[PDB]
Amino acid sequence: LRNDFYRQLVGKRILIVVNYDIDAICASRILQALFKYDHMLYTVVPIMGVTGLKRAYGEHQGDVKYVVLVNCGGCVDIVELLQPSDDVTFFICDSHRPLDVCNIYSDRQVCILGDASLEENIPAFETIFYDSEGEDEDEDESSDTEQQHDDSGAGESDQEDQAPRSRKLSRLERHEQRILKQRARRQWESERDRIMFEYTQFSYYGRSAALMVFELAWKLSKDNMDLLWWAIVGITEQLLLGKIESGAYTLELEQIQSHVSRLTNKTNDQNTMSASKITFENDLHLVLYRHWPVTESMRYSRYSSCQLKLWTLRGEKRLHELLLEMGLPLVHARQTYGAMDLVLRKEFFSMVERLAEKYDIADIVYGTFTLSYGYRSRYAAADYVYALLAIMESVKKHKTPEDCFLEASDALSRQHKQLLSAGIDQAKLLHAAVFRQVQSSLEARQVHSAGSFFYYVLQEEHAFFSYPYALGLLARFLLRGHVATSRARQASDLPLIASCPLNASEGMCLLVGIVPVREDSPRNFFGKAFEQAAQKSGVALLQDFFEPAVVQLRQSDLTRFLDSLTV
Amino acid sequence: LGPRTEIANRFQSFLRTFVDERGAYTYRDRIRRMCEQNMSSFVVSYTDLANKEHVLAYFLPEAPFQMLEIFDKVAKDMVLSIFPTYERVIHVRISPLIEELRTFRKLHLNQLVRTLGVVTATTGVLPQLSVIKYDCVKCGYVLGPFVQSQNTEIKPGSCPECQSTGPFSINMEQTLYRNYQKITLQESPGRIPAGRIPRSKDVILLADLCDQCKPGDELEVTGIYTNNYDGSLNTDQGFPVFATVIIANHVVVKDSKQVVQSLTDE
Repeated sequence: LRNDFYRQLVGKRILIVVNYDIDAICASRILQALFKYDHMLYTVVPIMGVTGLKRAYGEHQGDVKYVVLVNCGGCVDIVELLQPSDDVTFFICDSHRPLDVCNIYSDRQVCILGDASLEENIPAFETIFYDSEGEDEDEDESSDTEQQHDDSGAGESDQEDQAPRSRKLSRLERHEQRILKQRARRQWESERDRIMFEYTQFSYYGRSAALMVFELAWKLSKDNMDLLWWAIVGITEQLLLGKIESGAYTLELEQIQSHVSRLTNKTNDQNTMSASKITFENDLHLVLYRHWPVTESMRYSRYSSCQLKLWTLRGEKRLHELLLEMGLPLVHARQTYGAMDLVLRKEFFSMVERLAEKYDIADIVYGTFTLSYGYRSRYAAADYVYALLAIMESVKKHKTPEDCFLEASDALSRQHKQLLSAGIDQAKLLHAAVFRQVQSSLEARQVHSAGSFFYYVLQEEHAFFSYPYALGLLARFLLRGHVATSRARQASDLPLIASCPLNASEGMCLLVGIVPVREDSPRNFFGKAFEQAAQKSGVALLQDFFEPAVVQLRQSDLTRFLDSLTV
Repeated sequence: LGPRTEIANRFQSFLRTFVDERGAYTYRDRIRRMCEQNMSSFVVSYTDLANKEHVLAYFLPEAPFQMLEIFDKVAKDMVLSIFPTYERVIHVRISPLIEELRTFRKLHLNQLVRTLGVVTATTGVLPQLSVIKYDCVKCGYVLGPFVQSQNTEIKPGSCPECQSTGPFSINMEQTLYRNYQKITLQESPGRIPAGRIPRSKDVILLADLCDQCKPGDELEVTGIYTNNYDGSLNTDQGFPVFATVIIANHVVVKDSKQVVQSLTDE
């Protein structure tokens, strides 16, 4: 809580705007407003990894006491990181769930926004940072160390019955004096059945970046309805169960309903031009449903493509034969929905909810929003994150990537929209350059069993996919095709690998991988799994990214690495 | 008419119930195939028609035109009763016993016919009509005769625009068309009866049967023999100026320069 600490927020600070994300700029660009509200001058930062972290703060070495932590924290006992932390406060609103308690405890310059269903790490700092064996933090027979040292009385301290602390078992003797180590490893390790089961099994994330910030500012008599749309960007970034597990998807159908079915600054005069009060609507999260013809969707939909095999023609025979039950035209089924005749686009959605009942794809419809600025338009709630990431363009001019991070922050203004359609120049063509090796894949059958998973690697770059995140998508695009449709469950469901050719960046074998179908809540051991081969051997490995699921090799230090990675 | 009572019933008795070849006769699926193909050219074979009712050969050619309309209406009444869905966006075909050039004759007019030919140079494509709207000069109210009308007049002074408008006006709007391109016929140099007169005759096709022909190339047609609407009628010279016209129902390839083997595979 900071209803009290926000009262403190006057003196100098840094609002770093945390590592690569949608949600950051959503949950920060709000705050360039609030700072000019309370008359605060500011400074904000691009982060791509721990590289950026001190390479810049080493340039900003003050004692600036009010400091942020979002999308970060699972990196260092960050006093170990920022040793110039003496009393310089940090601020926690991070979504990275698995973090170390060393930054929770020693709670000098950190603030716990803590409420959760995990009472499993209670003394984990009281032993882990407290114990050791073959330990020197003790007295000795020598007359030099017969003084009050940091007598931790622990697995740090003596094993000759000179130690105040360690009331856990007997100190005179259990069966001998030296059984202290035995119980120390027992107590150390027997919980590492759970502790090292934490942080060495998988990784996943928490919650929002500005939902609290809405509620923080909800008290401030602030009906900045615009900011709600800024908010939902971060919501449907990863509340979407199509990407990341929410559950609260179906339980904030109450809350934000309880927000905005409640919150109505105009019950009487809301039907006019600028930013009419919003709606919730039961809609899709379909592949860019609105602005281009159906025949873009009916191919480019994974939820169609998962169940129907549409890269080939039987899908299309299945397609149109299901358009029998609608009896849609075809010319109209190849122009933009918004451009079609009108009773069709109007009437269209109403029947699809019901006459998708029988054709294996019933779960295309979800809950969403929709609103505008004026009368040029009706932008769409879900139709916004995807044009953004066309500006996350992996140009190697050395100027674009940092600077285009700034353009994003200039993007979500009402004033700045000419740029915005440029994404749509870029986005769709990506989305159908998607197939550009897929049907070359499913028929080449470039899926590799590779033991206890499924496995793929690409060996030729895309200027598109130099940029990293689509690597996950293509991985998420195909195993449905052959691996999930021509098989039984025993021979189908296993996770996958997805390599990234850096045909330009000197050769370093970038990669991501993902779980099998219908195993989502089974969080990915890939949170650690790639440490398997690396922990054993490791060869020039990197974890320079903030992300867990992310790596970087050499051109040729991947196969024997992968051979170690068999397990 | 009376007998058409039976015909529609007899049609609907087979287009989705009579079957050969171990079930699921195509007609039950052909309709929807063409429907999902936006094509509108349901095809038949007289063989299976004959397998159903061989009475379908001799109350027919008293007027083969009524057979096709009576079939087109079964179509419409089968399409939208089952697919009212796609009702906001027919003709049929037959395609099997050969007759020869210069064997159609005086007697082979306007009957069940199956006939052949070859292509040469001809004209482009153009549209035709179906429907009667002309009126609006006095009162010009909406009257609306109840048919698309081919060659029909009444011409009263009484017609429902205050039963008026003995004088006349004309519309240039709300007016159905249907493309059409003319042919030229030719006959084969394989089947020559030794240098007889060279075949070329007035023969016709229609909107859907269009934009496919090519010179000195061949296509077998169902075809049915008629004459020009008026071949030079006046008390006149020592001969009438008569030609005679044929018109296309189904066009069925004679060349097949592409893949030639239908359902050799061994």
